[PDB]
Amino acid sequence: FKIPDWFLNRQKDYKDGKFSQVTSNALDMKLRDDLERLKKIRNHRGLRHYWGLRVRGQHTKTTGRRG
Amino acid sequence: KEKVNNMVLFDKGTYDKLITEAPKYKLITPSVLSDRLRISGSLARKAIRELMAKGLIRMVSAHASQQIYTRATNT
Amino acid sequence: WNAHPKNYGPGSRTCRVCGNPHAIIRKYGLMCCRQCFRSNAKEIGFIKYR
Amino acid sequence: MIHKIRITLSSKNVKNLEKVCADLVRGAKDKRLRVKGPVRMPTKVLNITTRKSPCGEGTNTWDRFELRVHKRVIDLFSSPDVVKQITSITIEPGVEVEVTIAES
Amino acid sequence: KKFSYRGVDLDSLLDMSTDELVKLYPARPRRRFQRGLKRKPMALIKKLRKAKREAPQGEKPEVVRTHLRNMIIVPEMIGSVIGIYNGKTFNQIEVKPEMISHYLAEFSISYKPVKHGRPGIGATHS
RNA sequence: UUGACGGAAGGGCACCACCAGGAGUGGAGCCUGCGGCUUAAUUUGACCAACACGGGGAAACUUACCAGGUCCAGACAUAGU
RNA sequence: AUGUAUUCAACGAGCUUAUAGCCUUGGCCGACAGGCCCGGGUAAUCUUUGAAAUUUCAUCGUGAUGGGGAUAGAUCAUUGCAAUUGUUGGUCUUCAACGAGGAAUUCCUAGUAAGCGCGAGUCAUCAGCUCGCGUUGACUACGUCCCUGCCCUUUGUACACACC
RNA sequence: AGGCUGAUAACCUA
Ligand SMILES: [K+]
Ligand SMILES: [K+]
Ligand SMILES: [K+]
Ligand SMILES: [K+]
Ligand SMILES: [Mg+2]
Ligand SMILES: [Mg+2]
Ligand SMILES: [Mg+2]
Ligand SMILES: [Mg+2]
Ligand SMILES: [Mg+2]
Ligand SMILES: [Mg+2]
Ligand SMILES: [Mg+2]
Ligand SMILES: [Mg+2]
Ligand SMILES: [Mg+2]
Ligand SMILES: [Mg+2]
Ligand SMILES: [Mg+2]
Ligand SMILES: [Mg+2]
Ligand SMILES: [Mg+2]
Ligand SMILES: [Mg+2]
Ligand SMILES: [Mg+2]
Ligand SMILES: [Zn+2]
Repeated sequence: FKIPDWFLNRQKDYKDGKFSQVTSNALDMKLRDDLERLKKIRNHRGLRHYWGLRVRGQHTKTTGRRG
Repeated sequence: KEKVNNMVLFDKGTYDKLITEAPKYKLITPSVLSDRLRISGSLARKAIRELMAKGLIRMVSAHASQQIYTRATNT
Repeated sequence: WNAHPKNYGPGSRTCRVCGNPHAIIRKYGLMCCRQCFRSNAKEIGFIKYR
Repeated sequence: MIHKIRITLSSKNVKNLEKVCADLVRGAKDKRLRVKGPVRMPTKVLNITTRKSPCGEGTNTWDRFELRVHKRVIDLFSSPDVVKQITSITIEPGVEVEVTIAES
Repeated sequence: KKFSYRGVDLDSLLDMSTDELVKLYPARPRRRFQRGLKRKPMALIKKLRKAKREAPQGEKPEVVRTHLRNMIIVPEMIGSVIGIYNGKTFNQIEVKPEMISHYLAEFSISYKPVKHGRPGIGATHS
């Protein structure tokens, strides 16, 4: 339908390289595969996902206290 | 605190009530109709336009935030 | 020796009077730290009116 | 033969600046030259605001330092040599005289 | 279920040119290579693949230690053993195909994860 | 005797006091500073009149901290090889 | 709130010209971010023909909802020698608490409070900060010593490190 | 745990 590539929530997929709009469970599976890939290679971002910590460089001393 | 259940489209019963009772109101606004007829404000805005087209109600004030209408003929 | 680039950032600039790198006033090309400027303000021509 | 010569004066001292401007206008009115000015440009107020304390302790008080620059522009309709004669007079300290041939 | 990067299989990634590879990488690695590489990154790549040539057939290559933790992992580095300095120690890793386009810094954590002890005096009544 | 102090008195005064009020803050998420905890190190000063303060918004430098490698940028004078 | 239409400030700041290091108009390319080209300005000369709240019309309709935008995925560009422990800026997606806040407590008497944005400092890049600027523009009081303190007098004192 | 106090006790809140 000529919707451009920059308008999609899955641009240049890691495995296939394709552009698509992923919805519902396919979107949930995509998020699961992103984190499993990072955790599998013991990537720093993957490890902080596994530990339940913030991953985008935020200070953690004072905010996000919910435990 | 209960939730209002305002209908988004008229049913035959409520639409007939609008055509008969609403023309007799002294003050007609989207919120007045929305509360009396249990209709959403969005449906009330369209309903007021229909009453204007039918000539059943006349306009008193027009503002994007507040619209004021009244019965075309008094009593 | 001194290989690291010194083209920008606090490490490149220092106070012209004292050589300290902190609180430099770069406005108008003064290049003085805030402490040295206050000491020399009257001589430079700056004055307090209100 | 007759050219519009622009003279620009700058100073921090108003009285000295106004004194030199009067000496030039009055010095040109003696030669019956046409004079445009002095035109007073808006005052430039350089401003440095700085913490008074050399450390960070105490109430945070600030010093507002101001250095005002006053600028005057005088246009003389005459030849460069005549203007060079008028401006050659000794000028008061701190007044910066700048003579240019107006590009018109 | 072989590894593929952007649809390209691992076999083709090795034989691809650098110009072709940068189109597969995300924006940050592409800018890094477009701005060029300095002397130090080049030397590490020279040593990493030199260690592979010295490796007896069927054995992993010897460790190569480096301080370059802003180095980007490229397909040529797959299978290398690298000791990445974290500021104190060289943490050894084996480069895997899923590490492509990541920084070496991302695999050598510079801090110890926090395991909290009991609050000390002065932690409350604040 | 002078001061300071008083749940002593008298007179006067202040939105860093109150009154009449407005906006709030304190509750939520987040930003940032401080403590504590953790750490190779998480440099440090400061506790009304410390705590978006040290103009302190630190990727390098800054940088004082930690793990390592260099360099002499040891004048001058005396003796020695 | 969102989407249109509409429309009015002040303080200020700005370059080594090297192809060009600062503020940048105009033209072109691009959805955006951004890029290319011709230039202006060392400045009441050029940027500066220079804001937002607000005004206006429409949509939404009392539903954590088109309120809120934290957290998170993918991807693009820019600054830099270097961006990972996301520098920042974009695009789509994700869409948490929070329904006005307990004890307690701050500031403020008129172009003030509050709301609204702008410049400057820091600055290669980065503002929720600070210092200024204007725009919109109130309620209440014109008192008192009740609380917290202060000044003067008289008075008591076993205090003088001075009621901690 | 917070608040009140220069601080502790007392007191108040959660
Ligand atoms: K936290
Ligand atoms: K509040
Ligand atoms: K402060
Ligand atoms: K968001
Ligand atoms: Mg961070
Ligand atoms: Mg008063
Ligand atoms: Mg108070
Ligand atoms: Mg009150
Ligand atoms: Mg608020
Ligand atoms: Mg709190
Ligand atoms: Mg709060
Ligand atoms: Mg005081
Ligand atoms: Mg450092
Ligand atoms: Mg260092
Ligand atoms: Mg919204
Ligand atoms: Mg205007
Ligand atoms: Mg929602
Ligand atoms: Mg920073
Ligand atoms: Mg600051
Ligand atoms: Zn200095």
